[PDB]
Amino acid sequence: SHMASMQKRLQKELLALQNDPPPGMTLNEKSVQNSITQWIVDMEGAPGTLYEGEKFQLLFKFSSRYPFKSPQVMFTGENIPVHPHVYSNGHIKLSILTEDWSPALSVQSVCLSIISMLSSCKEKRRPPDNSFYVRTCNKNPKKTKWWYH
Amino acid sequence: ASMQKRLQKELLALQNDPPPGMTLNENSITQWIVDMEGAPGTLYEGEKFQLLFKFSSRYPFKSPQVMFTGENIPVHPHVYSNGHIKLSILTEDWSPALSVQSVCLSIISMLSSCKEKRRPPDNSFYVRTCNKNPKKTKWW
Amino acid sequence: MASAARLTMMWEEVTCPICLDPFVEPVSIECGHSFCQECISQVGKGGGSVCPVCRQRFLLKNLRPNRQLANMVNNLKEISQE
Amino acid sequence: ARLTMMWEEVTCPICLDPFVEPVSIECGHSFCQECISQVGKGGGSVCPVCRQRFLLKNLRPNRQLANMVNNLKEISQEAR
Ligand SMILES: [Zn+2]
Ligand SMILES: [Zn+2]
Ligand SMILES: [Zn+2]
Ligand SMILES: [Zn+2]
Repeated sequence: SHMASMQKRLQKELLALQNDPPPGMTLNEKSVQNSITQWIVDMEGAPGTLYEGEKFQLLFKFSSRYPFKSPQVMFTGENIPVHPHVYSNGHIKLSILTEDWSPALSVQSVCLSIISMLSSCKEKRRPPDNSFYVRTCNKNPKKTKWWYH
Repeated sequence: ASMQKRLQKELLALQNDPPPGMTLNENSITQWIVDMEGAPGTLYEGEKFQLLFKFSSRYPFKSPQVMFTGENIPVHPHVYSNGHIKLSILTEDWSPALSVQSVCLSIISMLSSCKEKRRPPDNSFYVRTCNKNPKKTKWW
Repeated sequence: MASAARLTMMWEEVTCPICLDPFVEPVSIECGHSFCQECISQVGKGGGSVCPVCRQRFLLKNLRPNRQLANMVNNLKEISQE
Repeated sequence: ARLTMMWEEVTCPICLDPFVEPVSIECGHSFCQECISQVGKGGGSVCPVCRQRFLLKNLRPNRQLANMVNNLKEISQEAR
């Protein structure tokens, strides 16, 4: 039941992204695991910004309590933007993914915020804690996550 | 204005979509008359009656005065000789959320209520009560 | 017509029962029925009274704005200026 | 022509489906009873849209919204 209603919502959100994607974003459909828990969004940097011409990929991971808990969202692939709120390994520092999260937010709204964050940025710099944070992230054994619950 | 705005919306509703068995005759938005014909399956089929609606300045927060008029008055346990209608919705079950349309429907519901076409137990008494009164002459 | 009538269905559903106009500043009382702020307080002379629709007792201090209803009436005002 | 903007504004922002048993909270924002009670576990939390605080002690049914959603389901009931 929880997951039936969660699947219903997620299905409607995926239809909206395929039929009216935010500017510069596309969902990657060669990743078809019946789109019930993780999908990949191709995103291109915007003209006139520090990321003009760059092609990025966003990973969305939905837990069993979505939308009351926020999805996990990161950059992946091998082109990861250089940005003060994005780590080298692609993790993103954005509290709407944390304590400004509300269930009334959507994938669409998170996508717009990531886009707004890229083109708002005036300094192509990495986060000050980056080398620490990524060294600690390479020592944790989360390899097989059952993680959906 | 809000009251006249309401009354004109209600008046158009009556002229363009009257309740079943109803039609209105003779443009004076303080007082209007609705013709009513008896329905199939009730004891008043085929008879032609007329309803008078009187609206005061506090409408719709106070109830309109509603009565049967003409020389054809139905015989009904909740309807008097003089055309007065014994329906609590016209009195203290009145709410502004009630409408002319809803009052018309309640009367139709009442014509089809009764199993015996009878006069009210208070009928000769009650209309003798009202025949002495100073009357609402010019201003009220 | 092409469910142009469904347009009018939604108009009547956003009609205030007292003024019979689209809700203006719609508020809810305790029973959860909704009215124009100014119609329901025309009713409730004195601080409180009884719901026009269901007769539940209400107090004007317990008014609550119907943000969803206010939000939808203007989306329909926007749509019909075609 | 016709438009389905109609349906968007009778959609609960949590489940993204038409409101079922809609209730209002203190701020006056409306949600499905089941969705906002999921949000307000323990007797309270903050509004998903406005973040004003609320308690489910003061849930109030949105009767206008309940009646409208139901009526629109009827108009939209279609043979397949
Ligand atoms: Zn009103
Ligand atoms: Zn009520
Ligand atoms: Zn819901
Ligand atoms: Zn709110």
